[PDB]
Amino acid sequence: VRINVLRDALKSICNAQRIGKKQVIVRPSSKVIIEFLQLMQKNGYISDFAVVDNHRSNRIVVNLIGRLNKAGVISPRFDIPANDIEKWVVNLLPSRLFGHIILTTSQGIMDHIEAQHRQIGGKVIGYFY
Amino acid sequence: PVKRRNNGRSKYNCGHTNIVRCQNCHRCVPKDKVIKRFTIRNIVDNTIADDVLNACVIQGFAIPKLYNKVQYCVSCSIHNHIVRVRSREDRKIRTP
Amino acid sequence: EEWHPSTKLGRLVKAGKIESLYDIFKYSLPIKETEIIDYFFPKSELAEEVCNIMSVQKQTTAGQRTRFRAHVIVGNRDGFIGYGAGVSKEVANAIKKAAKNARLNIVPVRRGFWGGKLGDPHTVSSKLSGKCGSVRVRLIPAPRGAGIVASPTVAKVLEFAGVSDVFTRQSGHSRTLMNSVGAVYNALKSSYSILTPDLWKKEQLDHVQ
Amino acid sequence: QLKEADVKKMLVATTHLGVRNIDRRMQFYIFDRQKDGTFVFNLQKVWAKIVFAARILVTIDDPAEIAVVANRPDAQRAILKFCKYTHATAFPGRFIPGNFTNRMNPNYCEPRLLLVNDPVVDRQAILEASYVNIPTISLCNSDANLKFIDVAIPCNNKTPMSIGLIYWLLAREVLRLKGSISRTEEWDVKPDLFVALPE
Amino acid sequence: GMKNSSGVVVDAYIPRKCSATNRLIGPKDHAAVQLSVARVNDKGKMIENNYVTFAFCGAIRSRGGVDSAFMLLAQEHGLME
RNA sequence: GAAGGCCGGGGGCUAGAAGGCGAUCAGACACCACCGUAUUCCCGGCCGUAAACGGUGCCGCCCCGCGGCCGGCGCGCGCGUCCCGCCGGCCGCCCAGGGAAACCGGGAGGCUCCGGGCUCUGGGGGGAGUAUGGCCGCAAGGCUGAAACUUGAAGGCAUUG
RNA sequence: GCGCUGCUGCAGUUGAAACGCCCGUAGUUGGCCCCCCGCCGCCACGAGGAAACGGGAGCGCUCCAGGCAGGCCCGUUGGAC
Ligand SMILES: [Mg+2]
Ligand SMILES: [Mg+2]
Ligand SMILES: [Mg+2]
Ligand SMILES: [Mg+2]
Ligand SMILES: [Mg+2]
Ligand SMILES: [Mg+2]
Ligand SMILES: [Mg+2]
Ligand SMILES: [Mg+2]
Ligand SMILES: [Zn+2]
Repeated sequence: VRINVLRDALKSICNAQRIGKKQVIVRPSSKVIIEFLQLMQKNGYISDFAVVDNHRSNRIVVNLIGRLNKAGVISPRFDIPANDIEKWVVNLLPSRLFGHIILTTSQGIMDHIEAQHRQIGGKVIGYFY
Repeated sequence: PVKRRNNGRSKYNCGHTNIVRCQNCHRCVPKDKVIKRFTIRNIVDNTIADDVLNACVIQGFAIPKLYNKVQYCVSCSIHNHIVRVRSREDRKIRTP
Repeated sequence: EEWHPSTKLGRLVKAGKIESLYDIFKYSLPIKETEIIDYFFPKSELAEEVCNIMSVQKQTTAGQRTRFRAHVIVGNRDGFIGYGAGVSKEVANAIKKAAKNARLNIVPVRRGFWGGKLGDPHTVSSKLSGKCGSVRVRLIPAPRGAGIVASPTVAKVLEFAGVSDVFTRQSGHSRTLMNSVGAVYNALKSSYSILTPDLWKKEQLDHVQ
Repeated sequence: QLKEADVKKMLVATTHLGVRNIDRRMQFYIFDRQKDGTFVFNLQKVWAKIVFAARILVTIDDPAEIAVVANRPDAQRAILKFCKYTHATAFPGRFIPGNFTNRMNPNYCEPRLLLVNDPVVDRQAILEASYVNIPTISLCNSDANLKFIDVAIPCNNKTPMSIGLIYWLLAREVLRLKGSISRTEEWDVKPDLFVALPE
Repeated sequence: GMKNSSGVVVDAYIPRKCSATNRLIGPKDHAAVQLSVARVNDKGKMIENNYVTFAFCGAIRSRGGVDSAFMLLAQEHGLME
């Protein structure tokens, strides 16, 4: 059965980008997907998207502009100490200069740089670059 | 390794198929793996048909035929030149 | 006698119309003449090494027929590396063919900084991977002063390519030299085809060339 | 734009007619399928494609670097006339592999543009072109494979009437763009020449 | 454009980005090509010698679809309707 | 839960383990010819194994293109069991991609750029699916399942002769 | 060494390895949605509680392995954390 909506959405997006399309559809419209897409948009990877209501798990449309190379999830949400982030950074991202790791905290959804600035930790959702 | 995608038979959407017997050795073979040819021929061969017609009395008498189905196993078909061993590229051709 | 170019690129190179090899790489033109690379390297700055020499046999009606295969690399220790192979009945001609082929194909190696940006680049831009046969290679950026953490054979390639600090990981049957060198070569070749955000800037094309 | 003389020449040339089969990459150029099964193209779309291709061709300064390949015995005359009046190059007949990558071949050249009448008979050269950074333009029927095809011209490529007309129109347009012939006056050359005349 | 601590660039050269997929073109992408399209005078029939230039990567070319991408690009940069 | 096999009753034409007999052979108690018991068929009940194979676990998402067949539905017309689509199923070829390769491509893809959920199995070759225990079974046997000792290769796909 | 015990991070068509198939309990896993209330986990800070070892500030046992000294006009000389 369907479980991780975010994983299916990200996989569809990456497959569409690989053949250089411009528009995609994603059945689920969860809040977590919305925040993930908001962070992607603000950082400049996917530009625009819209949510299409239907009373039955609304659909969402997104636009592509290249740039994005990879994006995934971590299926069991680990717990990330505020001081234990460099190991995950090195293990997951290609370089320390660019890339964004998404953590969900008591202060909301943010990136590993922001949490490192506030010296707090939490749970990890995914990554992209 | 695998030599043929069909595994040497025509078996789709089933588990078991009825069996038959080879006509020259009487071996038991699955119906989807045996080699089949349909033939139609005259009872009297072609050289004596004219003599048969001249000796016949009925006017417009038509020579009756023979309708038979021959079934052979893999070993006997090869030994009697019913099929030929083909090259690796030519195994994928499916015309008569 | 003299070098009579057999190609439009060769003629343009003989003339002083083209001024840098980077001016060639930017448009992905195939190279067929070995004279083109010495013109840009008049003083023979490029190095050379012979990684391996193996003998291959073919069974025949009467005994065996033997042959020799050789692998060669070349680089100037500054962002340029090439790999090539050659096979012949005699060792020396095989080596000459391998050297010619290695010189023929050449690629630039992109380099970057680990954390602090001070001075010239000292390591690879980011994570790079290559695949040839069963062997896989991973190149990881490293801090300054870390040296080259790799086997002697791979370290030779990274030295001839002009790197100073890097971590490496290997997998598969690494005892097969050709495929290890090929995997590292492919990883290095991929370096300049990897998009990074600083290259997101939108540049209009140029009609000339 | 499209003029009555051109459309009438086309419909009497059976240029708008295609083939029973269709491809998902060529449905934009289709207007309707006849009851029998034959597909029908759009004349406006093909005319616009011809104009665009003519622009791309004239963008090349030296016409001698433009390649024309036609293994079809029907097109030989049209391609020869095309190169004669357009000062281009011809490779009629069999295409020797290595004509673009093997510098020791007697007929070795470094073209900048390649023209084809049908990939199925000429896609052997298309691969060669892909090896040497060469854009390609082709005449494509209703069903075709776009493998290294950059620009396609939807039209029938079997009947001589169709082939000669298309080449003649392309020559006319490129000449007009170059500035030799103004649009108002009809071109001195007739399409009947490009068509192979038996005996 | 990778800058140093002083903001000076240090990258050897900036390669090309495909006009359609915004993807980098490698030094060995031998199937990558670049074209140009002519601009036309107000009277027409004549060319101003200003050519808008495009480049498509090898992967998209093998995948097909270059034609439609070219059409949309032209309509974006040209009133070719 | 195939076939074979077992217990108790029926029935008894074909073929046919065992057995016998004639050839062939150096020998031939085997291949070939002939006769022929159990069995093969029915009822009730045990056994619980097969190359029980797609040698590919179940649920779920995205995915180049072409074509055939089966069932149901709908659309259009010039009404033909026409052609244009939808769902589900069985198939063939194949671009990318993957792989040691043969090859897969309705995944063996989206994976060293290496994290959707659940279950089971394996860790060089022999000894050995053996010994000793336990359970099931009328029995034949099935499930579970070592060690000592020995050994430097055994294997997979492909190339030339 | 060993990504040959694999959580990170193995393999399971052909090399060793998907139970013959179905049902099914413990067990594991479970679509979307409510703007602020209580509870569990979770993250951060804090208290409290032995030193040595380990990390680590300062001190030229002639250096060092070490030790907590030592200088004159020493933070209340110091031995912090
Ligand atoms: Mg065999
Ligand atoms: Mg079966
Ligand atoms: Mg039985
Ligand atoms: Mg099995
Ligand atoms: Mg893994
Ligand atoms: Mg193992
Ligand atoms: Mg063992
Ligand atoms: Mg096995
Ligand atoms: Zn028989």
